[PDB]
Amino acid sequence: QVQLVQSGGGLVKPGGSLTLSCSASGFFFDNSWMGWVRQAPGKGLEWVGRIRRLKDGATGEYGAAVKDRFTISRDDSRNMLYLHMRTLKTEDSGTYYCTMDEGTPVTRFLEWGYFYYYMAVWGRGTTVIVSSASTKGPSVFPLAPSSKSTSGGTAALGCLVKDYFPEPVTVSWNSGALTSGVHTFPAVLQSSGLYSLSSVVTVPSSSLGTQTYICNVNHKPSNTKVDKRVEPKSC
Amino acid sequence: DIQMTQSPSFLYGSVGDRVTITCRASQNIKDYLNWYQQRPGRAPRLLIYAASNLQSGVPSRFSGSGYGTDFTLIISSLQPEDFATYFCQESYSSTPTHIFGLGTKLEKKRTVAAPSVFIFPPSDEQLKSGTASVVCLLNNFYPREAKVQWKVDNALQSGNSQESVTEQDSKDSTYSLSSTLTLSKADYEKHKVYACEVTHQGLSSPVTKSFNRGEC
Amino acid sequence: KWNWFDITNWLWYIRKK
Repeated sequence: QVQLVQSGGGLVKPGGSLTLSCSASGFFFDNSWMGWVRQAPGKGLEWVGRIRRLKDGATGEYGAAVKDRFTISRDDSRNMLYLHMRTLKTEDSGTYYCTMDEGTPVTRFLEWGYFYYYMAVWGRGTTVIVSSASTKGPSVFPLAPSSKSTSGGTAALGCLVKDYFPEPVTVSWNSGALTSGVHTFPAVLQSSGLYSLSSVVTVPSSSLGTQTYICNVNHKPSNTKVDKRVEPKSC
Repeated sequence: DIQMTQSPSFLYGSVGDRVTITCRASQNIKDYLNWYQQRPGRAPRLLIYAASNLQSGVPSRFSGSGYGTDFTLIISSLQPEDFATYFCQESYSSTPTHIFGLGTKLEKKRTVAAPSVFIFPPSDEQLKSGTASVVCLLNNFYPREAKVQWKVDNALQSGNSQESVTEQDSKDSTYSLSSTLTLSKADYEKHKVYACEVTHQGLSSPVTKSFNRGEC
Repeated sequence: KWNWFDITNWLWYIRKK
């Protein structure tokens, strides 16, 4: 099967540079056009560019957002495809997929010489994070249950996991004993460059008097663990 | 510039359903259009090229049609592995700012459910550090579309909040949403009433949850 | 080496005489 093993990536500062690598096997690499597509976190696909065969002139063509700062190169002797990036910006963060591309000639006479082009096989992707942030563990604040977080006979409570970098954090409740009704939200990137997320749970109001609720937060990158007990508050 | 507009953003279906995804090009691109599928946690894969041609290995329930500006992807008998995100892609020109549509996420269908709404004031520990986060929670609602508006002493807030939404729940097919309003301690202590106003199809009118710092 | 792009180029050459 076509295999496109991707490597490189990781964290880089804004204004920095990076080369991503794609190792191809399972097809005649030299006779194939190849390309790159990217995807910002939670967003859609964006075309980065493509490169033709050496016998075609090895021409690179680039998407509008990257043309000034990116170069695609190929090394047919090693079945390697590269994406060279410079002057990186925070909005260059995301997943970068290498692609084995194919085409079909258009057979309508007036369009002889044009082709249908498509990205036929995609690699698993490489993550790039462009950020000025330093590693930092979270602060953990309570989302305290009150008269303003009731619904029917239930109450909501939680923890706000704020100002950490990089991803990820993990959150459990009561050391994993409490899973029903838990919602742990995707992290959001704040204007500061630090992440934040909330984890909430709904419980019977009758349990607030007798049951303890502790959110267990682990941030491996900073080797930080926090246990936050969440108590009711008058509101 | 060629602009591709894909609709709907979220499509709701049940296994066995026929569902339709549409893509409209801002100018005539004939049949230079591809469709891709991105399944959860996996890289995209090609489904259709040149508007109607199935890629090898693609099941028969997928079809594409259209020529000019209006294109459709149809899944005739929805399977669990088809709950995924679908992208159209114009292949007419390499110069547009965005050659892909923004995507259609195919979600599981269920009955409308209004959100339960909860609000949380900032903690004293956070305030001591100089910041105030106010959190509004919308729990276990369907469909995903929802609007949250923050008001502080009846002033509409904009630009100082962020939202996050869970993936569809595996057991009840609902969503939850958190909206966090962030202010400085100084700003938080110069206003009294903090309110989250929620609009959703399951609500006959918008619902407000609010608190007053005098009692909170 | 022969592929779809070669065919495309030949078809261009034919349309232009």
